[PDB]
Amino acid sequence: GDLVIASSEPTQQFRSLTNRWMPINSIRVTVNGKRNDLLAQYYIPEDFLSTHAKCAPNTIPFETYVYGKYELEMKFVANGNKFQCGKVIISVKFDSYQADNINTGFQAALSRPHIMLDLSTNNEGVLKIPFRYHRAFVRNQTHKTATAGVRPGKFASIYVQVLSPLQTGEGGANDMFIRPFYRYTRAEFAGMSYKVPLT
Amino acid sequence: GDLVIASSEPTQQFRSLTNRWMPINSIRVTVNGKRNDLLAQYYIPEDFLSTHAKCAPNTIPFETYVYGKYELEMKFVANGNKFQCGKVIISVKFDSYQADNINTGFQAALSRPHIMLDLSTNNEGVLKIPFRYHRAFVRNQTHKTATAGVRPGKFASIYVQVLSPLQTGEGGANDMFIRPFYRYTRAEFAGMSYKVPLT
Amino acid sequence: FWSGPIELRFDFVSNAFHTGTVIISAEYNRSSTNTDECQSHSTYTKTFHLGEQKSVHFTVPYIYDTVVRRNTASAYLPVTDYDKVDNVSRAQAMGIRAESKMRVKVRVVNVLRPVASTTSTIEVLVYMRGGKNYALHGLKQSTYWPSNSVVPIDSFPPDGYDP
Amino acid sequence: DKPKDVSSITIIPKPRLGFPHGKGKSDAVAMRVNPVALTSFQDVSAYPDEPRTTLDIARIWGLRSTFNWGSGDEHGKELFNTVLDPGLRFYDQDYEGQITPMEYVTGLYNFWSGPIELRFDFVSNAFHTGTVIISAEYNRSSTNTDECQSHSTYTKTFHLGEQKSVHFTVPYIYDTVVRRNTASAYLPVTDYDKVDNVSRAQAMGIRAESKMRVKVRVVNVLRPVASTTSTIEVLVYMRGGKNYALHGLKQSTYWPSNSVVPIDSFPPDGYDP
Amino acid sequence: DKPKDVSSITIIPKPRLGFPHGKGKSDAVAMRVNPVALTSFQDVSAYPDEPRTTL
Amino acid sequence: DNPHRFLPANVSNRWNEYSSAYLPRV
Amino acid sequence: FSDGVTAMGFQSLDTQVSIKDILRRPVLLFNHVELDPDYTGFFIPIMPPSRMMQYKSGDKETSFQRLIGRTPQAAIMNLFRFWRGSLRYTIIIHSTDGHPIYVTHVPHTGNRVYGLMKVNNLHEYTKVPIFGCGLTTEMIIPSVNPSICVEVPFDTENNWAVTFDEDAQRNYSWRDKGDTVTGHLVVTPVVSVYMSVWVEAGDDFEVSNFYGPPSVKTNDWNYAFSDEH
Amino acid sequence: FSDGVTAMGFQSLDTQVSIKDILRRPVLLFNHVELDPDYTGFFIPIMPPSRMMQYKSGDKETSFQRLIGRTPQAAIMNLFRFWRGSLRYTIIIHSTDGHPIYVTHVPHTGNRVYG
Repeated sequence: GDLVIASSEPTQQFRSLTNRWMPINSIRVTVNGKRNDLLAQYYIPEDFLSTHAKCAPNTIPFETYVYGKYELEMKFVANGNKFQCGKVIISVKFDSYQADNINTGFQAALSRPHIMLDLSTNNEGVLKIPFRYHRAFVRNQTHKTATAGVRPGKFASIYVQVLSPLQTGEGGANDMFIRPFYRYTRAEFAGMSYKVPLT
Repeated sequence: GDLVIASSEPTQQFRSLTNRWMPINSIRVTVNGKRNDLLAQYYIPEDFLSTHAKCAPNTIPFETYVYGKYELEMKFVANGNKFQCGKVIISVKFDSYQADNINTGFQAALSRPHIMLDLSTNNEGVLKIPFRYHRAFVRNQTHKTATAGVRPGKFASIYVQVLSPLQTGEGGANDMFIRPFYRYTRAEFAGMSYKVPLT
Repeated sequence: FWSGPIELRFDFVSNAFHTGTVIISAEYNRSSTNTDECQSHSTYTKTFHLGEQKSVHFTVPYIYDTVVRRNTASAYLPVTDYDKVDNVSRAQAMGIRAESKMRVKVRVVNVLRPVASTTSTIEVLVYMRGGKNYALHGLKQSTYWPSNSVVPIDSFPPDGYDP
Repeated sequence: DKPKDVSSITIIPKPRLGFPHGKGKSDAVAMRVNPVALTSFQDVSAYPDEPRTTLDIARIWGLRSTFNWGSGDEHGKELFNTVLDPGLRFYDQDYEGQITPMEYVTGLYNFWSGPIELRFDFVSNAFHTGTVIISAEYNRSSTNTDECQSHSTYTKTFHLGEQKSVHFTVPYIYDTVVRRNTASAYLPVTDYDKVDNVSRAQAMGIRAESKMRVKVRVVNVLRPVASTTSTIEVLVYMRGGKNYALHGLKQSTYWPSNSVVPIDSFPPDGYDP
Repeated sequence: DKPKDVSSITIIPKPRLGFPHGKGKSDAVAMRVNPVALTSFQDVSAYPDEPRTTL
Repeated sequence: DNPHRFLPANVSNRWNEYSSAYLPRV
Repeated sequence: FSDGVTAMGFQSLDTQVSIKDILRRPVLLFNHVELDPDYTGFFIPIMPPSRMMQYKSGDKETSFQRLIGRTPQAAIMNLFRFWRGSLRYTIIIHSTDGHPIYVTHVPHTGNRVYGLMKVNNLHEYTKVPIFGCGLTTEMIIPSVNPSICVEVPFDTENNWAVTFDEDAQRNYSWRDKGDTVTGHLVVTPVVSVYMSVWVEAGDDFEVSNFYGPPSVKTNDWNYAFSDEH
Repeated sequence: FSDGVTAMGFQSLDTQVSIKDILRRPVLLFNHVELDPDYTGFFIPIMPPSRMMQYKSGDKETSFQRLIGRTPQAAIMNLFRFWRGSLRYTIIIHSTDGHPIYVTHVPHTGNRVYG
């Protein structure tokens, strides 16, 4: 509805570049973790631009375009031995700008759409993350000539937290890892312009 | 024919990024030019990558892919006053690697597919430049870890030459300019990989 | 000459109590730095989760500038008796070794976290065969040649066979 | 059973088959497994714009010559004057340049015939104006002072104005049905040897020169505006007609001299540094 | 497959064919591109008053 | 040596061909 | 003016205007050249004649025929850079003897050589012959028929082969250096004996990538009388 | 991933993938060998080339060709041990003279000789 009106020009999709999976840097899950402590948190799509996956082919169209809508999926993979046990919850929070301090609890994680990873069975989790922002579009990149009134590259936050701490047996592995993946299911881009380095 | 066999994976098009026009740096056409002297020459698509139009949105997909087929169009615009007269010919030469010294004459320019620009009428010229190379694909980018056996980014050469020198009247303009444009009509890309800076 | 995809089957010599995630990368036109996994993630990959199934099938595709690739080894080598080779001898080769910079790499996604009861260090079998659309052309001298238990013949039985 | 073979025939042994003949039958031996296997053109084939014949190469427009025309050039003055021979550009001196495709490929055949088209493009604006004529003279040349002799021959008058081009067909009228090439069919002298009448006496052929001439004269003088140039330039394009013909393959008249180097064995011959 | 050619015949080699004979068959080799191409007499031909025989 | 092995540095590139930037080779 | 009537087929029905029919007429490559049994054998690069094989006034004297550049076939191949398909060679031995001469095909390897040459600089090739390695071969017997007509195939990885380069002796990238040929032909003798080699196009042959006429030179006027004494 | 389209028959219709068609291409056994009329004659063992006829670096020098082991045909015969059927030999004399050379078959007797 808001797509066609707000953009005079039609938006473009890059299914070959976007729909493919893409890993990021791993998550260490220790036995030293307590409840409601962050393993990880991400401000999408900025933390898929600047920090993690800089030279990914998924990040090719984000140079040139200055607006877009973003529906993602995020598959997480847990790998621990059968002599451990622990619970990790991952939720999403739409338009989380100036709202990261509050509703950040595991309770809010349960309330918001989430996935529940067991660390013994070694299950996977799929977060269908649609676009819910308080404008028609989100601004893609910051720029030194751009205005400082609008904070770009943040329409949602990911929150990876201990739901229940990891326990191990006698002489067991003291930690196990989780690898996050992501991909774009609906990526529409408006406002073509000259390319820039990503942050 | 050679597309589907040589590439196990299917090739991708980026019509929004590719089919748009794109200018480059101008051409000064003086009265000091003699016959068969080069105004300009280009090794496509390398001189649309490295030198001219670096930060164009047309040059977005060329970071990530390592093979492709390229059918172009090149519109040239002449602008001189009605009290001048001159002839400029522009031809194309397919797979011109180690063949730039020979068949470089205005005669060869007439023989090869070309456009004929008058500098008084201020006409435009359209070079439909298909893909004719001695392999299935041309390699897109050089790399410091890549092999030094294959010379990439050169499947054709553009040649802008004086056909007949520019003449002007009494106290007339001593020179006039020509602005080259280009666009991609069929751009298929194989071999997805991590992105790099363009040369 | 050869062309077409080449299949790899990775069998894992483990029990059902080994678990951990690995990835399969196929890189063309360029190699990645060993420190940078993210460069390899951009290329043609297939992630496998180690668990109950201790095998994975994989198809290495075929994408190059040419329709068919030629063999790197020489089509004729008359040097038989391991003669000491110099740049003069290399200058008069029958062909040039057109090497390939294509690379197959397997990385750790998530580290092998076994139980203490079983082994920590397992072994992986990497099987390989041509694809169902594999192709060959242009008969030439053999690259490989048997060296294990080779003896020349002699006339039976004049040549000292009768004791 | 083992019966005798009573059948027989007389035979004439020959070393090769279709060795002179460009087409017909061949005695070829395939260096393949399957002897009937040929090179495929199912996927990669010829492009449709490409020429199939050498006449289609002779139907490409090539710049024969250029000449200047000024406001000082009075009426009757021969602007252009040449011998229109597709064989040679000159009979009297060395040539070294970028020859037209039709003269290039005509240099291969011993015989030629048919009309030869000229397209005169004028490098001017719409504010240059003046009248010129196109003359085609056979069996005789005209005096340069006498325009009236040239007016009697096969002419075409052009009025310079908005259209800055004119098409023209040079006809073909001679005593013979086909004309032969002026240049020699075999020249074994390669290293620019000093030539005398003794060497000229043992030529493979005789240069049967033509006295046909193409001339362009001023009818009415170029009277331009002061605002534009006084001296313009004319492109004289040339190609064979649609009924152009060639016959009798012989040694090439022209041969490349620009950036020619002999080959050497790669890479024994000092290629490895 | 590569089967053998069992067919054969006895032959008598001769140097030339129709060398004494004014007509019949010829062993001629054309110095042309097309071997079946002959000299045309479509436009220019013999005159009707001319003799065909020596009689 | 053979002078034809390499094009001189003034008019060449890293690939040992004529520079597209260099016009006066003709 | 009137376009008139054509003269095609007036004299005879021998039309020679076709491009391929010009290319199918053979050209002499090597005229009365020696074969040395000390070496591996004579090497021939599988390529049509062009400005590559063009002789120059006062260069290094090669074993090639000088007027190859001035042949019609090379003149046509100086208009097109691309070519694909089989080629046909006609080899003639200058002998009557029983000692056979083996002709062995080599497919596209990368190198580009010609003439009599040693392989890998050895000092013996009789015990280890190139013709008995595995490659496709056909033998000549001078006592039966001292000529032959072999048809080398197009066995390479390229959609088209490079006819010519702007410089023959330029040490550029080696992988693209080898695209001038599609391999080699090998001639292996028994004793030191002379031969001659001819080249012509196969039935399956094609040219493309038209450039047009390069810069030329002539001086044929100087070596003939006019018809006015 | 996609299996893609095959390249068989793209270049030309000369397929050489068959086993027998490799084996039907001839191999040189003896290169320029002498015949002595003092003896009975030259003996050839009726067998295809294999690792039996393979030359080694620094062994006794036989009359055989050295690169027989490195031929494709011997390489295929190093995969199979069993074989049955007729074989074809091509013999070439280094002479022009009228004195004929008789080639006589011997069936399976038991012995195994050459030269």
